[PDB]
Amino acid sequence: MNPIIYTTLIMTVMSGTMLVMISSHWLLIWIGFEMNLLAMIPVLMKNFNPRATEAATKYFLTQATASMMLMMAIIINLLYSGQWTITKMFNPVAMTMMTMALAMKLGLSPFHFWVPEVTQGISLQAGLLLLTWQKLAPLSVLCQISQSINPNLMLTMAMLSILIGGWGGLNQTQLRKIMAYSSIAHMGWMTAVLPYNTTMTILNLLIYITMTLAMFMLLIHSSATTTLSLSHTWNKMPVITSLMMVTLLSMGGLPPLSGFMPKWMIIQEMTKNESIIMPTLMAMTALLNLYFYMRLAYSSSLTMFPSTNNMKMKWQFEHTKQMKLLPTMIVLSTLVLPMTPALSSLN
Amino acid sequence: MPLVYMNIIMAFAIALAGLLMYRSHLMSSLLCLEGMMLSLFIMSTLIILNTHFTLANMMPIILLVFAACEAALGLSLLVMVSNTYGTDYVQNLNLLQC
Amino acid sequence: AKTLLHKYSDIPEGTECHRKAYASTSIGGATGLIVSAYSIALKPPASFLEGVARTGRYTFTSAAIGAIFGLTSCISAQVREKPDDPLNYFIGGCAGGLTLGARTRSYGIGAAACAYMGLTAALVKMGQLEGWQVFAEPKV
Amino acid sequence: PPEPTIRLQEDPDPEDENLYEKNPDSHGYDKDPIVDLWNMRVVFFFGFSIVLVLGSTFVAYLPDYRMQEWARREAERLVKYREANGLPLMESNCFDPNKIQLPEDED
Amino acid sequence: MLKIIIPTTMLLPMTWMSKHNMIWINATVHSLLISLISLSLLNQLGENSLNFSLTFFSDSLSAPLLVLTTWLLPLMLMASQSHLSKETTTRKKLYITMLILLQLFLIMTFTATELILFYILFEATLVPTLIIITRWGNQTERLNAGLYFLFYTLAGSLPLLVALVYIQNTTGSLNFLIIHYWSHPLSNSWSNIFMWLACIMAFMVKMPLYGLHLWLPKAHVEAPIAGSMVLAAVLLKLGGYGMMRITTILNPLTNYMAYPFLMLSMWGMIMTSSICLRQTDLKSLIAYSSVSHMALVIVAIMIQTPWSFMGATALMIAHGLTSSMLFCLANTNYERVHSRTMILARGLQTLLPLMATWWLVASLTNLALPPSINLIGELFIITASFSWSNITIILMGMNMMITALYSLYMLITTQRGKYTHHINNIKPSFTRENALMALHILPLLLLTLNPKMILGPLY
Amino acid sequence: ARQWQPDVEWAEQFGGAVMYPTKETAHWKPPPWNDVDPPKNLTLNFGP
Amino acid sequence: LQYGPLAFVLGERTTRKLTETSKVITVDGNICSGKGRLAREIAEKLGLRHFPEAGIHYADSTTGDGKPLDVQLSGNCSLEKFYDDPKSNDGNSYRLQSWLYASRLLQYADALEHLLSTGQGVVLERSIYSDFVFLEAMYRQGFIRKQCVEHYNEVKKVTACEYLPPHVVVYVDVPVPEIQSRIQKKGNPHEMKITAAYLQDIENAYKKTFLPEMSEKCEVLQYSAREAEDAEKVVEDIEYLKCDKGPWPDQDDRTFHRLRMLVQNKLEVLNYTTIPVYLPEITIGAHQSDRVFQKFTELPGRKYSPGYNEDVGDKWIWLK
Amino acid sequence: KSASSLLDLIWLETILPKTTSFIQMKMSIMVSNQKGLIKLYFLSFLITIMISMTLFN
Ligand SMILES: CCCCCCCCCCCCCCCCC[C@@H](O)O[C@H](CO[C@H](O)CCCCCCCCCCCCCCC)COP(=O)(O)OCC[N+](C)(C)C
Ligand SMILES: CCCCCCCCCCCCCCCCC[C@@H](O)O[C@H](CO[C@H](O)CCCCCCCCCCCCCCC)COP(=O)(O)OCC[N+](C)(C)C
Ligand SMILES: CCCCCCCC/C=C\CCCCCCCC(=O)O[C@H](COC(=O)CCCCCCC/C=C/CCCCCCCC)COP(=O)(O)OCCN
Ligand SMILES: Nc1ncnc2c1ncn2[C@@H]1O[C@H](COP(=O)(O)OP(=O)(O)O)[C@@H](O)[C@H]1O
Repeated sequence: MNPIIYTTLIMTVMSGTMLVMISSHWLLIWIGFEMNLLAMIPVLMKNFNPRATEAATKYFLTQATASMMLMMAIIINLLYSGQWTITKMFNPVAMTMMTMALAMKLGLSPFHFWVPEVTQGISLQAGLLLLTWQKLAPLSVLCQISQSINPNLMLTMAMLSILIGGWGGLNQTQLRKIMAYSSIAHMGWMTAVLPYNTTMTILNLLIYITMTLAMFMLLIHSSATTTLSLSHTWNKMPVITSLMMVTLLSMGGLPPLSGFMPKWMIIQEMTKNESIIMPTLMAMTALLNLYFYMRLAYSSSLTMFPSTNNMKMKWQFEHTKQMKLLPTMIVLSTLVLPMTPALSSLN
Repeated sequence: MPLVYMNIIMAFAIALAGLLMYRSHLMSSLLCLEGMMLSLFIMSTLIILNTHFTLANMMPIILLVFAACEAALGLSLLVMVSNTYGTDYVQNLNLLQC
Repeated sequence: AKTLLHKYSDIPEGTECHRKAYASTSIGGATGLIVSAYSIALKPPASFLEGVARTGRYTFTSAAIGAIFGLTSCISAQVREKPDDPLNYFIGGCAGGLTLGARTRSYGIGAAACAYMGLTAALVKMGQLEGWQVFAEPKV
Repeated sequence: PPEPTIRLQEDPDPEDENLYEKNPDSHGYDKDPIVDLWNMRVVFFFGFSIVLVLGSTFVAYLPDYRMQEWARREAERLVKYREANGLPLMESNCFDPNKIQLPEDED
Repeated sequence: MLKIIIPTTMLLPMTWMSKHNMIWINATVHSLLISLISLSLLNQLGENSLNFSLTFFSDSLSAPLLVLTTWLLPLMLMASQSHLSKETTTRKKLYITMLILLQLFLIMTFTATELILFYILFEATLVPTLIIITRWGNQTERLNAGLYFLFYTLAGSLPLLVALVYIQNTTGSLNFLIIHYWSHPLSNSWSNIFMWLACIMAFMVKMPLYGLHLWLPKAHVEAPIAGSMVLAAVLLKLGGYGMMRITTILNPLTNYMAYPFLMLSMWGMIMTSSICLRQTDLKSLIAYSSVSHMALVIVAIMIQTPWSFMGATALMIAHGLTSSMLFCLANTNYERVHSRTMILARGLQTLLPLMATWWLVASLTNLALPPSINLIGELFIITASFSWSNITIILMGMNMMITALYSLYMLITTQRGKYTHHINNIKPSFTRENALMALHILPLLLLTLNPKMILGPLY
Repeated sequence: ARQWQPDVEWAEQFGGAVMYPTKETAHWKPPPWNDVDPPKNLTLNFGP
Repeated sequence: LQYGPLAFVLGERTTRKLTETSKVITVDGNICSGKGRLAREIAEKLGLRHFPEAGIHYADSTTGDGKPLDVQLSGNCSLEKFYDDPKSNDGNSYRLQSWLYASRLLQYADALEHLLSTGQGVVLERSIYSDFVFLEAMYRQGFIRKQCVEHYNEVKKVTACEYLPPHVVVYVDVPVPEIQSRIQKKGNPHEMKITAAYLQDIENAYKKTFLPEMSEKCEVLQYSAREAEDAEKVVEDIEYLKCDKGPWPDQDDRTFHRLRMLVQNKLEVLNYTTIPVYLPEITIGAHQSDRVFQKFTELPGRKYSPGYNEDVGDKWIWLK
Repeated sequence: KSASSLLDLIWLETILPKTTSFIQMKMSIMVSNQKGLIKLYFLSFLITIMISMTLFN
């Protein structure tokens, strides 16, 4: 599309998220969600093909249903208390419907079904934006009303999200579906600490955002969307495959990498409130995410797959467009474990 | 909590269930969304008028406006989907599978 | 809801075997119906009759498993004269696993179910004794 | 079946190269004779001459920080004292009972 | 402690800035110098410890392991020099970088005044080992091996982390000194039973225990020679160090809980020693021998007596050196024959006499011939277990007999008899290999002169 | 003499639509290399 | 200021550069026909830029220095081997065909980039369109298998679905006995071995498929040997006709911007020429791939980016 | 026969690693096998909403 139009749409998405974040009125939060949804669709349909249109319409359906449920919860909360301010929810299942609407917006289980579909349909840049920036507003709203959640429902949905992401990532060959299931699992990890510490939720969100940005921008640099297509990258850019494998190891939660920091902290926080069984189950389930990350690493850098004759020509050319923030993203997603106590900055 | 509010919430729940059944005709999904919107408008209007929240009289109109815009967007999407297949059948969108 | 949990937990472990069996059967039927609903929603097998047959099969299997587990767990606890012992729950769980295997007609699955259920039931009894919280309320 | 019976374009598996044919006195370190000889020399000098001998001499003559001779002399002076006064060598109680306050049972 | 850590870190820029044909020389020289520096830690005291700072402390349990870890790197470089000849300079530098990172992680792990830092480095050792196994392994099974070597470990270690943080929520600290000085008895409760299991199984999977030993033959057979050496010599001892450090808070629950693991180890040493008798693979045989020896070390740690701890320390050091030497010998055979099967290359004493002498010495020291430190550890553990129960002596005697049997079987099958006729590519042994075996074996016979240097903090 | 590296047969395991093909998912086909699928004016007669 | 969204936003619009003489033309003909002469004369008379027919080392002429690289580092195939042993065991024929198609794709991208950036028209020999005819002939003569043509069709679809076809297609029609005579007179020993059936198959694939398919979206000027001699008549025919049936008239500023961003960044142009479909003729194993890539890296000015090669003579490296 | 093949190569392998692989593979096949029909997903969402409304209060 026109670069001016694309810039305007991106700024409108950001402005909707910011309106959700800075407002104290429920109607304004709903308006910000509506603005973000309105400006998001053409970004998902930049490259015109039937798959992109299908993904966009699925995303629109899910987000519109979530917005209607959110407004319904707001209306019930207003009925049982003449309050518009975003505070304690003041009521039963009105809060349940608010939690369900925010879970559908975030993609938490059992409302996770749209994430792999939309991520596979859209391109890599649209997937990057969808899996990174579209989590800030619902997570902020959840953090604001985190004193109101029913811990049983939130913890059940978080555990279901972790289990579903771990199990669904095992069966995937397409990279975008792998990213979607990884996002589902990481959201499950994020929302299981909301009742206890929102600071840990924000730290996990920051780490996941950095790691996902590095992952998606590496995938964009080596333009592959499939496991076998990614298996050809070693014959042109071995350093990209090595950085990709290190990033994948970080995403698996392996110490001393950065991806270990959130889970660790979360587990610690969870043991401060006499919760022992659920952190253990969460770690045993994250082992599955680690397994399919390790399989991708095997196919990517640790082994040399067969190539094609035409690749020789690609040896004579260089990438014209370069991402400036990729080295910083890789370093941040890999080597900031020693700086853990800085989480006191209430990130 | 009176009975008219219960009836309106029951209408909202029925519209949501109809949206979630998905027999065919994505247009029916859009219709269910608009029915849920109408229920929300009616009940918010009743709550605001009953308690004489004078300023909150802005809220219904706004809602309406925004939601109607959503409908337009949805309609547009439907057209493009039809422009690929000629019909708005739900089962035609099976190219993506989890 | 928690009504079935209260009904099962209120009865003493070593007394009223039939009441415990009934509560366990009710819980098993509920979870079987829920699983059948999930399966039907995700996968419509062929038709209404096949769907209701699958629902009945799943529900009666789960109800039988719950019944067998409850009777064995209660009978073992009563005869051994040592209430609040996870070993009885293990045996009850083991018996339940065996009946599932007999239903599905596989020695391996039956054997596998017996070992796993025995472990899960013992863990649940241990958590009841020690007050382990699966869903911990926010403390600090 | 017009297939070439070749799955792909593969280099033939090379034969192992012997360091003794191109260089007798090969030491098994490198193909370059100078780098080979100097690798052998540095390995031998820093492994056998420096670490194995000087480190062994250093460990052998480590000062008595475990206090073995100190403990022996302490024991000799203590037993000399106790034999002289007739005290019954080592006591059964490590800590004197008068400084311990037992809890009275009164059962 | 930084006087050892900083040079190890500086090994990386020096390796990456070295000339294309001077990486091995520089790495070997500076690793040997770092080992000479690390020798200073052996001057311990009968008092508490060598507490350098709030982060790192030394002990006469930590010091021998640190010295062995530093000494192993030059040998690993010398053995890897052979099969990496046809490799690009960047990949050789990456291999050396992996080795240096492994050494740094082990050095920081063995001091580790705090338990969470110990856990972080104890798992940090995983990544370089996994990369080395799955990148520079020869066969197609290496990938599978790597998976095993990873997941087993994590299956034991993720619960431990939970337990660790739980302890810090109750005790208030995880410092080793505060943990020892403020230790309180563990009540016999189900919660305490599962805390014991979580604290223990992470280290018991790394020894490994007899029931959990499946990953070890795969990882040892599939890894390159340096990977095999670092796995058999140091990485197996991390579990023993962890159990020795963590059993302080587990008393008196250890008395009841130790029975299943004692039975598993006492029967598994016999089982694995018998397995060694029928083996068509040299590396698999050496791996199963390692399993048997670490089963004995597990028995020693579980019995929890001063003689048990001294014998266990001595046996870990001795087994590390001996197993590394055995793997090196098998690798020297493989680099000539390219098969790694015991029965194919025969009668090698006639063709390589000095290598046969090295084989004989390695087999003798694996067979626990007195007064070698192998025998010292074996005998101390046996005496402590006899004091524990007089019926253990039957199992230990059986293990000794089978150990002698399979050690001499491995020696006779490869060195004695008639040479294979068609195998004609057996060149004379290089100076590098003979120097490698000499540098493996001389420290053992020097340490038998001063056993108290490797007898641990309970000496 | 040489380190083993994956061949065509090994690589073809990862070329399916999903991992672990089943009887139900055997008929699934990988998506196109570019995310584009084949797409697969009226007349009026004004008479008297 | 390298071209991108910023340049388009500020001033850079390519519609104002079009001055009704761009008119990309491709000249097609059989083997040993005088299509190159006609293309050169057309380019000279109409003031356009001529593109010589893409060969094995066309890509080498555009990167680094223009000198061609080694055959094993660039193409891994030879036309002389195809002429000698068209049924060779190592699958050289389809490797040659695929490399030549990819070279034509790169050349078409370069020509489109020049047309869109300068406005000056271009003249081309056989393009990505009509490249299939050789493939077709190679299939009927038994030189290549059906899997080869299936892979070619997949790659051709995915690649060529992104470009605008040429404005005018010029065809030079010559009978088979005549170019057999011309081939004999040429003097190339490898060209003497071309059979009459192969040339007949090429000519049949041209007329049966290429001209009818280009007729509904391009304008075709069928010419014989005699009336292709005079380029004045050809140029007069080019100038008289006006193109209003192809996809060019409906293009606008944003479509041109997308096409210009696509034709730049040749790595994305060649993206689908290496799809992970394993045909024994073209697939290369890990060990040979590693060795050949390492050899390519050891080339003088190829280890680093074009401006960061000290051995070639680049200075001020530490401040770039 | 017993120590090497029966226990080490078969049963110790059957218990921990092989059973885990089998269970995880079966669960992955079950979870990931969705035909992409929003009808089934929406019905499941409705069932979940009803279950949560009837269970968590
Ligand atoms: C080839 C055939 C033989 C030819 C040579 C003939 C000569 C033979 C003599 C050699 C052996 C025969 C035995 C003679 C023994 C004399 C030496 C012995 O008495 O000294 C020992 C000393 O040896 C050392 O204690 C042991 C060596 C140190 C071991 C460290 C290894 C070196 C570091 C390299 C890296 C380590 C890798 C392994 C990690 C742990 C014991 O000393 P100690 O009774 O106490 O007190 C010494 C004096 N004090 C009282 C002042 C302190
Ligand atoms: C796979 C290769 C080996 C892997 C590692 C194996 C080692 C782990 C084995 C764990 C050791 C035993 C666990 C618990 C030991 C407690 C002692 C108990 O067994 O004895 C009786 C306990 O009675 C019964 O055993 C009760 C438990 C029965 C249920 C446990 C399952 C039994 C077999 C399961 C083994 C499967 C292990 C692997 C799981 C995947 C004593 O009766 P009681 O006085 O009342 O209890 C005393 C403890 N109190 C005081 C805290 C209450
Ligand atoms: C090599 C692979 C083997 C895998 C290792 C398995 C052994 C580890 C044990 C299983 C996990 C338990 C982790 C416990 C973490 C320590 C924390 C703790 O002990 O605190 C207890 C917590 O105890 C528990 O909650 C235990 C519940 C266990 C739930 C998960 C069970 C996992 C499967 C267990 C069956 C296997 C048992 C033997 C395994 C041996 C290895 C094969 C007290 O809880 P609170 O409520 O805070 O105390 C107040 C009331 N007194
Ligand atoms: N697609 C192709 N496949 C195989 N060979 C080709 C292909 N395209 C061109 N060639 C070869 O390029 C050579 C030059 O073509 P031609 O037009 O006959 O000569 P000239 O350049 O003198 O006009 C010819 O020998 C022809 O075979």
